[PDB]
Amino acid sequence: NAFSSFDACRTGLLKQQSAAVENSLVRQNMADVRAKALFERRAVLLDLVEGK
Amino acid sequence: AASTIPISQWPSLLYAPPSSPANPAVEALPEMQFDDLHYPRQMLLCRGAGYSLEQCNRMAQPDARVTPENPAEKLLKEEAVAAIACLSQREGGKDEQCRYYIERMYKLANKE
Amino acid sequence: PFMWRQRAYCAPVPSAFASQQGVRKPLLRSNSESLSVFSQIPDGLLGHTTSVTMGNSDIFFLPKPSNLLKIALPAFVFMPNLTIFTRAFPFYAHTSA
Amino acid sequence: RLTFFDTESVALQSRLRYAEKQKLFHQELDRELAAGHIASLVAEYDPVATRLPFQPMQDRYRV
Repeated sequence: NAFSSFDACRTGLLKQQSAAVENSLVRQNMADVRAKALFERRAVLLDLVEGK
Repeated sequence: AASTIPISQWPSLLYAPPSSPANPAVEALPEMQFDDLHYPRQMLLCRGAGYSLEQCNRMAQPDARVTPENPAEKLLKEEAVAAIACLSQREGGKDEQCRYYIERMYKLANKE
Repeated sequence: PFMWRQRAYCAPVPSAFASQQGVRKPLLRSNSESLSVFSQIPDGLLGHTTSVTMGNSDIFFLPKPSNLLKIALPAFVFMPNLTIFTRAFPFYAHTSA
Repeated sequence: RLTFFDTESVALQSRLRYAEKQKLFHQELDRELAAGHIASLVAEYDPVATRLPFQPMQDRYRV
């Protein structure tokens, strides 16, 4: 009756760790893709920029 | 008369406060509880058992480990209902209109 | 073990967060060791420091010229005479002559 | 004196052994507490941040 609760809390922690890794990966990849797109936008705007 | 309580005496002030016209139950101040971990713990345990979020939310229940209930609410039930009737009729007991019921309750609870 | 960022006395020393250093010295040390005397210093000569004794220095000598004096001098009574009226001493000790 | 008229040496030796036990106990306890303080940081540790952009994650950082 006690080992059940212990195992439950245990598996909960494991699930937390897995979910944290997955969510962090997704967030990281989204941010990097956004940064790359911003970089290309800057590149085209520097091709269009005008002055000296 | 009421002198300053230094910072070192505050832990005793929290569980043995000075006298007021509206005191708490000092004997029950160590029994006041309200768990901020109740629902997180419940969810963690159920998700570890293997349930889904919907099942956990359906099985969730509010904490029973809270501050205990006043026994006066079960012992002085009729007196309290009568006092509340008097208050509702007489505008909150202005100019001493529910003194009868309040004094009966006070005597019943205190006994000199 | 409950409030780590608020209890700094029970926390590791800043040399422990640094990840760089026969027998080597330990890598992990607490600040709570400051509450002990012989944590880092040794216990050498611990029980032998109250044994270094030095004698006193007073000399009990004073010349006693009585040829200078021709009168007696008063003297204190230090204890009651128990050689006389021994049996009655508890019964008359409280009175004043 | 030392051969026939001393118990202080034995008593002090016993007391110093007691002191050694006490010292080592306190040392180990303090070390455990500091270790718990450091263990509280494993929750803050994020091994995904070690990942380089557009690269796979390494099992070296305890996936």
